Amino acid sequence: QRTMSLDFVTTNYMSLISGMWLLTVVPNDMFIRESLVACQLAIINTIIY
Amino acid sequence: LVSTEAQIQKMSQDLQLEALTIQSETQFLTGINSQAANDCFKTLIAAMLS
Repeated sequence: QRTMSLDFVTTNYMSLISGMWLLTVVPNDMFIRESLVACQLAIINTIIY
Repeated sequence: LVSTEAQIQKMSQDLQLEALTIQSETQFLTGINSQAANDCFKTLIAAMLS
């Protein structure tokens, strides 16, 4: 039950598509909130909107 | 400021500048650095107050 943290680069569109596989497998109440939001927002403004 | 080597690298992929042809997108990156922002922010505020 160590809370993880996401360390990524926004110029890499493959680490954002591979970030769609963590959030659909690992529960979102485990990542810290300041790194869960800044990765969920990067998928929103780039891939899906 | 936003780190200039981490911003101009994201900027140079969205332009997709080709290394061979003379195009009007290689001039989109001339003269952007940390010093030109601190001298345009001053000359906008200081001209309005005078």
